[PDB]
Amino acid sequence: MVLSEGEWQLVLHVWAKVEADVAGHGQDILIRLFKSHPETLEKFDRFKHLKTEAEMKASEDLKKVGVTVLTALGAILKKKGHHEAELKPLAQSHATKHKIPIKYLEFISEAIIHVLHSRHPGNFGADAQGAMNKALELFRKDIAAKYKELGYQG
Ligand code: HEM
Repeated sequence: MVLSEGEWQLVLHVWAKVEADVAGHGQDILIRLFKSHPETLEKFDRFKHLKTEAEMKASEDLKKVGVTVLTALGAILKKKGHHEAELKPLAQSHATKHKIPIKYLEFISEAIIHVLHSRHPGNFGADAQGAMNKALELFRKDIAAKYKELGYQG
């Protein structure tokens, strides 16, 4: 697929607001994912044991990981579709080391869109959400094709 420049703009405009607080957004998103789809917490051997949301809010590890997840996503979105080189190492460790099915990437995409919608309603109207969804679908489709080359497709 291919986003228009206008769609990239809407995506990079709401992302410039996320970047004013990357650790807080990272926490919100991962907690939104784990509440919604608790099976995904099992993949994180680091803090599979956190039982409640208050425990999650207080885990410094969970917050570091969130910052690492968002910072890498943001670097991919800034490429505007030209992301081949940033995807490779990423598709390799998620497919061979962590074994993250494509479906979990769909779950975290839904968590990102939920948080942006709550935190940034003025910059995240319908067109901006549609553009973000497009940018994340593009990201999943390219990562899925890379999984397949790497022998995982999952
Ligand atoms: C927006 C999508 C995602 C991005 C850009 C992302 C990126 C990253 C990055 C950059 C790291 C650190 C280096 C590496 O291990 O590759 C990481 C580690 C990790 N990611 Fe992903 N990730 C994404 C989705 C997920 C999801 C959905 C899961 C699980 C349901 C997941 C599971 C993990 C795990 C288990 C680690 C290890 C964390 C730690 O213990 O160090 N990731 N991810």
